[PDB]
Amino acid sequence: EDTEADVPVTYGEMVLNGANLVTALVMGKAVRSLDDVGRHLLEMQEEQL
Amino acid sequence: EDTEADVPVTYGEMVLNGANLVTALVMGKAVRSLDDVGRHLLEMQEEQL
Amino acid sequence: RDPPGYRYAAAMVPTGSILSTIEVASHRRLFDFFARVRSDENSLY
Repeated sequence: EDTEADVPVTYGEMVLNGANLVTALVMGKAVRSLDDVGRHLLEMQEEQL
Repeated sequence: EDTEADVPVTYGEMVLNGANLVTALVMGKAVRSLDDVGRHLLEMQEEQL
Repeated sequence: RDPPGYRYAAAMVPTGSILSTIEVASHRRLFDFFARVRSDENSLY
């Protein structure tokens, strides 16, 4: 049904830059994106469901 | 020597509100003052002894 | 065995949805920490 396909180019990248680093050293663990999970555990604590 | 001292009045505090709180919920460990250690693990890391 | 239970605070904010739905317990051995709950449970909190 078709010949030429469209394909994404780049890989993804997970770097520890930011507060997610400190926990790797100090806390001894890491979370994939903690710059978000860390965020939405604040707003959720306020707004709604 | 003397009958009247000079005494502090208020106690201290340690509260989890902050970036410390996330790690208490997600990572599961809470350092006393993280927002400082977390800082000083950057400037130290990028400069000197 | 070291099967640490998953982290509910993180899973409260998922990265992406699953798609297919199946009885999961049918095949367990793919997983490590596996838990069933009836409608609610005390340890979740």
